Amino acid sequence: YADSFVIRGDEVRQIAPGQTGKIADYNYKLPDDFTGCVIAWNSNNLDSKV
Amino acid sequence: FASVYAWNRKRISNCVADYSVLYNSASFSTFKCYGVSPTKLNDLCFTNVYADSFVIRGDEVRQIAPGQTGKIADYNYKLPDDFTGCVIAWNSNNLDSKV
Repeated sequence: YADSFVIRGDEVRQIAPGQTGKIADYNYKLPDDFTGCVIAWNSNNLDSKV
Repeated sequence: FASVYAWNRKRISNCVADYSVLYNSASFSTFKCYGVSPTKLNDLCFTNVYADSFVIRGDEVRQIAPGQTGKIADYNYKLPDDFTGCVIAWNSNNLDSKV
């Protein structure tokens, strides 16, 4: 399974098992026994507009 | 792009320049002209246009201004006090920075 989205800078910490915040408990929730991997990278050039 | 201590310089003449495509595309963070009104650039006729290109840190864009002091202005690139023209600066984090 591959899931994709876009978040803010500080929110990459919230994408982890046993996490609390706003996105973690309202938009995307990870099971505690999750197995797999998570990849994140910057896209300020492309996804940001003046 | 070239480094600041060897800033690249080009001269352009005998050309028909469309300055609209520069002004409309607002992706440039800093768009500051000094001697002229930026919106009027498509109405004046010139010769011997000079374009200097380089890459610098984010902090030092404020040092690219007439009558400025610091470390890069007085060692690498000094502007004349009576300079006339314009300065363009925009972000290049995607390709010019590596993990």
